[PDB]
Amino acid sequence: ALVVVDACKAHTKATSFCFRVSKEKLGMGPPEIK
Amino acid sequence: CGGERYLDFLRFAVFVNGESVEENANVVVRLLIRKPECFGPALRGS
Amino acid sequence: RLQESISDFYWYYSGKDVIEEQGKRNFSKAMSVAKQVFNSLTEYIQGP
Amino acid sequence: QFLRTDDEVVLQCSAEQLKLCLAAEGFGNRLCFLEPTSNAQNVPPDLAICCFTLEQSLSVRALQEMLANGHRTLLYGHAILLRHAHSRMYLSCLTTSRSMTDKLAFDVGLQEDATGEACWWTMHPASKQRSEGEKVRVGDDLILVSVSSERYLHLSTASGELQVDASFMQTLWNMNPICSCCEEGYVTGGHVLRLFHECLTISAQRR
Amino acid sequence: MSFYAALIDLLGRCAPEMHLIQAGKGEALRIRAILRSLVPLDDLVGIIS
Repeated sequence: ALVVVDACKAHTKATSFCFRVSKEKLGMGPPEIK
Repeated sequence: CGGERYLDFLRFAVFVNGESVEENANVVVRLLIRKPECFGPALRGS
Repeated sequence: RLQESISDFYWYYSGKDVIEEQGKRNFSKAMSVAKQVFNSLTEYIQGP
Repeated sequence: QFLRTDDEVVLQCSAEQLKLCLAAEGFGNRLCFLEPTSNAQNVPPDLAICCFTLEQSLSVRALQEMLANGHRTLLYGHAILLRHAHSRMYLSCLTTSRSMTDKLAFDVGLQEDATGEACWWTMHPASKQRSEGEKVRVGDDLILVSVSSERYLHLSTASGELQVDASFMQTLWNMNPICSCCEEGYVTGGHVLRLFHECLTISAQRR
Repeated sequence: MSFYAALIDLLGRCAPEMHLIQAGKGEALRIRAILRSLVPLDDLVGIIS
């Protein structure tokens, strides 16, 4: 969640993270991340 | 008393001249066990 | 439907060594109709 | 669009409507259980114990001579051998009975031995829309039938919570392929991986 | 009881003979495993007594 939290109190608003290349002001999946 | 008339019908198909057939006995056991209501309400449980 | 029936007829006779006159009767019966539908299919596509 | 051999699937049912993915722990408590997964908005489920891969797909008389002794698209009426992804063993139907009510239901659980008497499962269509000899789609309700014991893997609502059993009740299940054949060199979801930059790790209450 | 005795002996006459159990037929011991587990033994030991 930066700490790790138990599974019962883990929510969508508590634990949800993402992967991006850079922060600017903005079938199977496509192979974007290597 | 009503369903006993259908059960003594099916002894004549699965048992002929004192020897049991294999093809008709395989298909009547396969058909009876998918429906639990064809048995009595005790075995379906007392 | 005819492919899976003759193929399962082969898998039933895959363990036995020889075939009796009953089995080669039914196999030539199934292969002759299989040739007729093969002749029915090619004349559908022999025209351009 | 159509399932193949070597795709990881998750067996789930419907019961408000709530999906119960069939997950198996392994190395302890081999009898399978079910998981609530419509409530992912408040609690996340564990799908690492739900990945089941389809290793081989044969027909009915094709398995018969093998017990007597790459990617193939499976059809209706065929057999399938589901194998777990964490514990690498087969989902079969054992001889025991844990219902204790003489309902004639065998419990379904995992096996290490590769005997194909009880490890194989045959599919059947739900409705008259699809018959034997068609190919399976994503999201079609299927009916798995055991070979040796000849019962159907269904959801039991008799005693307590919802559990799985092999009995003579037809309950429809969804296959839902969770992972197809992935190209090497790209991340997918569910992968066990590290975060090298040093490693992002914990101490040996470790929060 | 007339329905149940017609139910029981029907389950008896559809049972395979001894020479199918003596062979390696996986079908015959499957049917005998269903009918032995459909109807228990000691219930019949009490009824015959």
